[PDB]
Amino acid sequence: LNLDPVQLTFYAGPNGSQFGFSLDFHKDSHGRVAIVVGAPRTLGPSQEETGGVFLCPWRAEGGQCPSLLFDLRDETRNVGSQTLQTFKARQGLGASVVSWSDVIVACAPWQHWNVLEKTEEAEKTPVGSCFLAQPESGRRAEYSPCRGNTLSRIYVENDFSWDKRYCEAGFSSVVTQAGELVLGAPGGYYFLGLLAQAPVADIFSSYRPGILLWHVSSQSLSFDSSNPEYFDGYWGYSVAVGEFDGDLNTTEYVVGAPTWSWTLGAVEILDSYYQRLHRLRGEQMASYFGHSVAVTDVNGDGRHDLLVGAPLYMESRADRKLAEVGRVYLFLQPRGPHALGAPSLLLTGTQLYGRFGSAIAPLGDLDRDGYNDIAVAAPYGGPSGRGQVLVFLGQSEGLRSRPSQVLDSPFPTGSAFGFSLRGAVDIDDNGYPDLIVGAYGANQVAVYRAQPVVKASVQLLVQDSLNPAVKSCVLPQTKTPVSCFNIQMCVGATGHNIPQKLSLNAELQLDRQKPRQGRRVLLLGSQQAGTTLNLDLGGKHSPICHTTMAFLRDEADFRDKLSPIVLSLNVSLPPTEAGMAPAVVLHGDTHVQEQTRIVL
Amino acid sequence: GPNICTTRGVSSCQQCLAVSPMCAWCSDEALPLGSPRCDLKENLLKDNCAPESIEFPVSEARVLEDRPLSDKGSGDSSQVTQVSPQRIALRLRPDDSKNFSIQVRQVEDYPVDIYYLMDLSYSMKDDLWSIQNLGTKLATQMRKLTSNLRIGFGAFVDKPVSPYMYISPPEALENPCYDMKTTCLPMFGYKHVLTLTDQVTRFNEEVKKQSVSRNRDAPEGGFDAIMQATVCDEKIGWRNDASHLLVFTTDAKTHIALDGRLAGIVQPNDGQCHVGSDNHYSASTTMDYPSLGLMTEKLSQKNINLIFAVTENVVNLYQNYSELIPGTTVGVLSMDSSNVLQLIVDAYGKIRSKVELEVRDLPEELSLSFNATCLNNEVIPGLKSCMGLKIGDTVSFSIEAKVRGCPQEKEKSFTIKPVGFKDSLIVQVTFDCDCACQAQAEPNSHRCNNGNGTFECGVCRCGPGWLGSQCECSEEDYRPSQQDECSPREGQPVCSQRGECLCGQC
Ligand SMILES: *[C@@H]1O[C@H](CO)[C@@H](O[C@@H]2O[C@H](CO)[C@@H](O[C@@H]3O[C@H](CO)[C@@H](O)[C@H](O)[C@@H]3O)[C@H](O)[C@H]2NC(C)=O)[C@H](O)[C@H]1NC(C)=O
Ligand SMILES: *[C@@H]1O[C@H](CO)[C@@H](O[C@@H]2O[C@H](CO)[C@@H](O[C@@H]3O[C@H](CO)[C@@H](O)[C@H](O)[C@@H]3O)[C@H](O)[C@H]2NC(C)=O)[C@H](O)[C@H]1NC(C)=O
Ligand SMILES: *[C@@H]1O[C@H](CO)[C@@H](O)[C@H](O)[C@H]1NC(C)=O
Ligand SMILES: *[C@@H]1O[C@H](CO)[C@@H](O)[C@H](O)[C@H]1NC(C)=O
Ligand SMILES: [Ca+2]
Ligand SMILES: [Ca+2]
Ligand SMILES: [Ca+2]
Ligand SMILES: [Ca+2]
Ligand SMILES: [Ca+2]
Ligand SMILES: [Ca+2]
Ligand SMILES: [Mg+2]
Repeated sequence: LNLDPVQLTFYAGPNGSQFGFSLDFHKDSHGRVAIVVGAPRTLGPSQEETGGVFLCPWRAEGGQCPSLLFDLRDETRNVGSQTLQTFKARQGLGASVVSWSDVIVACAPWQHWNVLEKTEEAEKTPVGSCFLAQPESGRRAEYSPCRGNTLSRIYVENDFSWDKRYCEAGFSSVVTQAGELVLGAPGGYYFLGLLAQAPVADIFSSYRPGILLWHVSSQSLSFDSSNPEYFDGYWGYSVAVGEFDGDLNTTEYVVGAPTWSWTLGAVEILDSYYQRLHRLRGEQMASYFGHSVAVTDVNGDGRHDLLVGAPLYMESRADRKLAEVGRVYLFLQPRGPHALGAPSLLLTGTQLYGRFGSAIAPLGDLDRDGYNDIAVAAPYGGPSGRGQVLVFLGQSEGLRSRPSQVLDSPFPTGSAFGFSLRGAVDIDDNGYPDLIVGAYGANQVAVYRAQPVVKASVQLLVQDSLNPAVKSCVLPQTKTPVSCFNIQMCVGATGHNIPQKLSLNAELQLDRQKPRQGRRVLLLGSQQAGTTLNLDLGGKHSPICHTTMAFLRDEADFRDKLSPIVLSLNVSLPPTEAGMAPAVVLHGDTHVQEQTRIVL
Repeated sequence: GPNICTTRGVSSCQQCLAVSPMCAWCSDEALPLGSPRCDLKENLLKDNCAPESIEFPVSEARVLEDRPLSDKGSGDSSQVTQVSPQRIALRLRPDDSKNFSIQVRQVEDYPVDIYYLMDLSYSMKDDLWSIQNLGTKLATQMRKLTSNLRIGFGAFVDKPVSPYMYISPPEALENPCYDMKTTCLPMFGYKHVLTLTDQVTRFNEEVKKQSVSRNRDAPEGGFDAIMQATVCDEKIGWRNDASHLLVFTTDAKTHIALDGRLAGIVQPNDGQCHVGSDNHYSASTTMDYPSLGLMTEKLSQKNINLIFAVTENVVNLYQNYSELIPGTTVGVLSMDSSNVLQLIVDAYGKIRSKVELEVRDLPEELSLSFNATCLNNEVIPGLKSCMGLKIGDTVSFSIEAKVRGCPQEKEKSFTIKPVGFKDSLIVQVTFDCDCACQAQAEPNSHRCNNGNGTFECGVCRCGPGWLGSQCECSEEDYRPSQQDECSPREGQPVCSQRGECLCGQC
């Protein structure tokens, strides 16, 4: 609703680097907000697509960004008889970037690792690794919870029990408020799905450079399961945190398993000990229910609500009956702790193969109406199939079924505009949260700024002299005593950070149903039913008032006296759209109908 | 007089026919009052307003190409007709619906194209041994069902990329099954082995030179193979005048779209042909798996009936996939695929036992209704598919095309086609929302304030200034009327002080 689509800031990374795959807001100690953008295909020192992370300072014009340097060299340490090895080529450094406090966590889910021991080996498998970094102090640390020195032979004898070799940890990352980094490892436990959590403070204090295999003493990992429903479930594709069980001393994790129970998909909510509290089964097979998850309180009841994306959901159009559009499921948390049930809203995409629901970003209170808002993206949606981001506003009963705004891709086709979304952070400090959209196909990131919202207040006070029988008030040109009445109009503009230059135009209307020739009521200044006034409400908290003088014709003049007199007041922003973009969004009763009638 | 035709205004001929089909318009110069020149046809005729000038378009559905249904498809496959009529001309006036019929018959000796898409994973090493003589045995069994059979072979394991493929030590790339002390082939995404050929002995020769590979995860990249076998017509060798059977044999799960992110692949499948001159899927490591919707679209586009020849452990999974993909059936494959020959014959009979209609390029303002009529005379309404048929049956589907409002293109065409068949009914829609009087298109003439309004279809359509019967108001038309007709000539004020100047009349 507020996101300005004309004044866009374009941050560009190197070409063919997928700059914009993952993005997040970073706040310095000074409070300045910067954008950390993941570019998981940035060329390394040896012309290999290792990966990279860019820390973009906030500028109105945007442009190139400095690169947050990480260690991109393969490591080999001989500890005991074994030989630990890390392979960072094509590791995708930047496929998941999350910022907490002064720490930026950039993950490389596809970093390989092997343990050579004489002839035997542990197999070069994408264990996955995440690089933690403090840009203001230069402290670098790593967190690879799925590295192990167990040789392959042992896994075969154990039927691949606790096989964390294919974890791809960092696929999805999130940091809780207390500071616990929760990494998602969909390939853990032989592609069953894994979740690893460790405090950020303990990762930094335990990381020793040069040591490739180490254990963080305070970390905790999920449990392997023998239930066939979990097999190949990719449990950890998307991870989110929130409060879903009452007391706030414990945080709850929301894990997306898009292929749970034979590609059905599921989203499970668990406590800090990975004990499942509630599971939300998918609706359609191969719909990828759980590809994206988001936790935010949309209906403003104080209780977090869960949003699940199913980008490949196929709807029944009654003409094709299977159209791959995508769907987003909204679950409102009830009074009871374990009471989540059927989805409260089903937001379905409209463009074929648009992958609606591929990214859900809680925007906070975008319009500051008292209810939080979300933004769903279709990376290949829109009429031209170039990408769309749809903004949905919260309300008392959930979300609006209808998007309040649609953001079209400013980038060419195939840019995947909307693959990465991030909001609820005021990057320009204008009082309204903004949104950053990542298009890794074009290697660019678009920043959408939320302009202020003005709540209009129209009150037209008209004297009840609508009867013409008084015949007392006179006209300036000719006495002609007629029952004229004064027209006192007041307009009020309310809203946070409203500019002082706001000059609304109030369009008065008298006897609107009657034509201009048949206007029964006219002013005493111009004798024209209705007028336009450019009131300058900007900078004035008071509901600026002003009275005007209007007169009615004689009794015999209007043979259709019985007809009611329709008075209308319409207010709208000034026609300055060509000169500059609309600095505000007028919201509320723009037009009011003060309908009266002639009695005497 | 009665009916909305009279009550809903007059304006021009465009407005009154656009209300409801029954409404008629008189364009010739006749009684100024009486009929609002917008009533029904018989009311307008009652007022004698038709000097062969009554305008009343009627929705019609006339056929253009109506070759009769063929009885046997053995000879002259280019002249085998399975749908009649083949092309009709449909005229629809606004908010009107016309019904038409389409007979679909599946001929007996129609050519069959069977492409064997085999999962060459390690668990199907024994399956490859039971296929060595499938080509000879398939020709004998298909002999009684067709006189022109073509068979081909293709293989798939998965995307040759970690974590799907073992990458260590270097000897595990040229022999992925080194550690069970065996020799395998390097992992491949999809290799096209044999082009569809009638010489069934080539199938036996080409299938005994195949070898299995070894991947790591349970799911296999099979939907990638289905996409490439579907969209590579010139490579696989599909025939336009033949039934297209895609036998998809596997024993494990399948990778779907967005599962390629595990290997670092995010680029969606574009549905193009990426098989090169080396008969290998060259974009297997750079492009994501296809989704169900994209895979379904290409199957319908290429008229391919997909057969799931899956083992018992995944029969329920692929039975649920088949419910989302029209024209597909699932058979229970053996652990060594020893009954795949009987599976193909049963699936072909099962596939041909159901006729399902499919509409393409349908305008967004058109709504279709199908009343299926299967064997005997069961007119089951609301159904566009008949089930329980056999080879040689002749089903019929009454279709009703209704148009919301009136599209401005006035010329659209859509096609109604049975699933898996090239033959289709081409419907040409010709919307009729204008009259013959508008062809004259009379500009501002002397009858409308001496050149202040168009005299088309009798009623003078004219700008907001000059309104009224004779487009001469020059003001609003209500208080000033059009020609102060309220005051008859002179000496008579507002109709002798009875009717004032209102509604542009005395
Ligand atoms: C293919 O799809 C079918 C559904 O169309 C799957 O079967 C269904 O599986 C669910 C559990 O995942 C069953 O739900 C349970 O049913 C019992 C009995 O009604 C009920 O008491 C439980 O509360 C729960 O709802 C469901 O009944 C079952 N449907 C049928 C018809 O058996 C099937 O598993 C899928 N096959 C796959 C994914 O391979
Ligand atoms: C599919 O079959 C249905 C049912 O036969 C068709 O609709 C029905 O068509 C009949 C014949 O036009 C309609 O009959 C007439 O109904 C009016 C009242 O609505 C009555 O005054 C007439 O005397 C006559 O009985 C019938 O109403 C209608 N039913 C409905 C619910 O619309 C339908 O047209 C067929 N579709 C196709 C594609 O042929
Ligand atoms: C949460 O922890 C605080 C620590 O100050 C404690 O006072 C409070 O009682 C705790 N709430 C619980 C355990 O529900
Ligand atoms: C339309 O339906 C009516 C009533 O069943 C039938 O008489 C008529 O022949 C049908 N028209 C076509 C073209 O099917
Ligand atoms: Ca809690
Ligand atoms: Ca809530
Ligand atoms: Ca809001
Ligand atoms: Ca802002
Ligand atoms: Ca087997
Ligand atoms: Ca596999
Ligand atoms: Mg297998």
